Amino acid sequence: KPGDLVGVNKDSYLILETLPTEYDSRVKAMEVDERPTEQYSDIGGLDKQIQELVEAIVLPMNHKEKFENLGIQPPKGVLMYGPPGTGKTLLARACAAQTKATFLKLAGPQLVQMFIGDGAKLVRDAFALAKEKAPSIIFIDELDAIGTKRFDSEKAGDREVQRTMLELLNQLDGFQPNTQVKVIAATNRVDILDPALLRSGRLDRKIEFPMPNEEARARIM
Amino acid sequence: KQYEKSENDLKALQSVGQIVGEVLKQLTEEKFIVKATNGPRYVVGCRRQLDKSKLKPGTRVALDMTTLTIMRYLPREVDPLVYNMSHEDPGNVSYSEIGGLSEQIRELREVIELPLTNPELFQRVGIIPPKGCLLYGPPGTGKTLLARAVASQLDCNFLKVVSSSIVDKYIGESARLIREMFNYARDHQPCIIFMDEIDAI
Amino acid sequence: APAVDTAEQVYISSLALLKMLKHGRAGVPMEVMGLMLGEFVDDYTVRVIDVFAMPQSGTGVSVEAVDPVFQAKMLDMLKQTGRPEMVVGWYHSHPGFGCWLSGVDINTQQSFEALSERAVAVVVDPIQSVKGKVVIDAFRLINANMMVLGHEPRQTTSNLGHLNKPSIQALIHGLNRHYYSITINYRKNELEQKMLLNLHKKSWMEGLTLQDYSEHCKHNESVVKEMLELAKNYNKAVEEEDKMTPEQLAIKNVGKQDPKRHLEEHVDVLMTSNIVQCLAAMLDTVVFK
Amino acid sequence: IDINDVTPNCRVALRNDSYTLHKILPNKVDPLVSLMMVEKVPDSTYEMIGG
Amino acid sequence: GADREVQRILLELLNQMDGFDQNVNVKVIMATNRADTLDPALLRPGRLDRKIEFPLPDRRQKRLIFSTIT
Repeated sequence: KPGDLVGVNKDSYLILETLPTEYDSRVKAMEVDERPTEQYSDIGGLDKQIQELVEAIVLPMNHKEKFENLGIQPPKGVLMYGPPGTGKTLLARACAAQTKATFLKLAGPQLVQMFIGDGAKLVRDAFALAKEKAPSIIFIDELDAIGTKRFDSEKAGDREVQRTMLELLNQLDGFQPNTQVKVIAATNRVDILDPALLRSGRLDRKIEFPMPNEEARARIM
Repeated sequence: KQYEKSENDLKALQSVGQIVGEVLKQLTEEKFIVKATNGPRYVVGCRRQLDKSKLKPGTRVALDMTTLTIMRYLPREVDPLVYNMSHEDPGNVSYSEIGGLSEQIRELREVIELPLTNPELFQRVGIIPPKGCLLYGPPGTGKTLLARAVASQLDCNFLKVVSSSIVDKYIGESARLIREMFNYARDHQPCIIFMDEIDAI
Repeated sequence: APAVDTAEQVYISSLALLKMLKHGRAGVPMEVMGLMLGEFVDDYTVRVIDVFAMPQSGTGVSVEAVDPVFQAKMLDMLKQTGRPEMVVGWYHSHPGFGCWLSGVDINTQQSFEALSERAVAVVVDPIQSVKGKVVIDAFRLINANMMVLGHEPRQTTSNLGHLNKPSIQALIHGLNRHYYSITINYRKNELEQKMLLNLHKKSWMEGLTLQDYSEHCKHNESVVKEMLELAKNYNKAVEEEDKMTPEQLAIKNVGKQDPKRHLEEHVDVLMTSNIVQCLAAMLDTVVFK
Repeated sequence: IDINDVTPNCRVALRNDSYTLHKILPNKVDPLVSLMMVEKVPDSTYEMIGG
Repeated sequence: GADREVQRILLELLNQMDGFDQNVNVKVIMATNRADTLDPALLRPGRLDRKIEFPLPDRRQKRLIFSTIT
């Protein structure tokens, strides 16, 4: 059916077989086969933050039947914002271990690319695959790269970045599920970010990360 | 049963790799001028058997690769993408989940829903129904939820199109998709066409 | 590699050749085929008296294209005519290709060869033809090795041979592998030649006929009016045309779209037209009364 | 056919069979002349400015 | 590649435009609404002779138009 891939022989022309889906290389290289867990212990302290994060992502993946009984829509994405060095990367590795699922590494800079109009196709493919891999959590680093939409830009303003910013919303919207893809987002500030992205049905929880407390640093040591 | 399938394959190989074209303009009954969907423009013939009358510039023809004679007639040109948009009409979200917006919902119907059933109502007024609808709003409102949600309930032909990746760097390839949806709708009348995130364009 | 074979000179009758053209034009572009009826005379000559077709199919020039139903049916009827003829070989047409056989086509030639080894495949081209002399070639078809060794010219003896190129180096190579062009002669004579000559006995009425006088006037008017337009360039033409270089002359004295060529052409139509119309009117007058 | 086809900065015909040089084409063009040509700049005499 | 095609298309067009003068044909008519997203090379004369001005309508001009639509 139109849009599906099929092989044809370039020398003389027959459809050999029908070929299954294909995901470009540029997204493929960024991916991970899952790396060892640091868990909650290595990121000592940061207790309140851990409690919010665990409730949002990990418990709906495992005990998903109970969550349907509550009636609730499981998070579109949760957000982590606040100063670096608070162990966000560590915390991500821990999340992954509790759920028993794939953390699909995504870089915000990889999505905007050197080819034009292809860069937009890249965002569609990255979320598209996460569904196919099984239920997934997408760990996106530095979403500040994808775009900040305050546009009125009468002169230029790039707009490889504009296409990707809009496409990212579309995948979060319930044209395709958002109960299957969860987004664990880490960005250093929300000041840089635009409200189109933040909302409360693109990124549901807003978890601030303050710099470690006095007891927290002793645990880290 | 297997032998029947095997037989068509040989037809391609005898013509050596059949190619699609279109009749640009009819020179005379024997000779048509064909512009190719593959590349070069061609002067072509027709089989004795294949009638001239059938071919039209609105539609596509097929050519033997090695002698450039029209073997037969092919149907109207439609993009692969547009077939996927027509299908995408049930994306779920019922009329209940889009409520409270109800005053604004009534306004969308006047424009979209009324001309389908009868253009006659606006005709009595002596006015042609107003062109184009723009949905805009702050984020999270459900401007896209609304357009999508009614399209599923009626289950009318509705093309749902993502236009935030339809532009490519491939010159001439971006043009075709955008044209095709307007043309198509005129054919599959009545129809609604919704483009989402055309902020991009 | 050594074997003691002789080549088949294909003698095509006038009746037979014309039918082969007929079938091939019709089939376009799809390749069609048929069987040849004839007699085997001497020690190499297969003569084609007549040809009939095996069905038009897009599965053409194949073993499949060949219909057992046609072949039996014709042969019972042919017994009655007082000509039950031998199948000397088979003809096919390629109007998608030239004189280079297709890959299916070589196997099909082979099956005919098993039945009677005096079998040939004649390729008929009418829109992949470069010659109006009727682009046809004959192949018995023998293996590649025979060419490579140089055995294949030892077997052909009692041949002249020939080589033409409808379509490039690829065709030449295909031809050489086969058996190249083995000589085609024609069995023709003056009675057959006179049949083909004809046009219209209706020439009888037409030579005498002349049209309404108002029409005679239309013709004369149209030409004199035309001649006025070209006349203005003509003045320049005679004054100059020192240039003899076709490209420069063309721009200079409107050499291309020449007033001389056309004005002469015009005087000549008008003169001849007026003579035949006038001459007929007068001839008829005297004779009928 | 032609020994002038070896001369640099000459537009040349080729006949394909390996991209072999045929002869040099006597009609040449440069982009600088083509710039003047496309614009068709208005050209005017001393009178217009004159006075 | 994209940027180059559009550029080529326009050169061919200028060249063919100049072709009209020898024959009875009247040249290209085009509208510039925004002139800053247009080449000034394409606004140069010598192929243009007549330039049409439209301004904004005044009061009286406007009134007439308003009756036709209503």
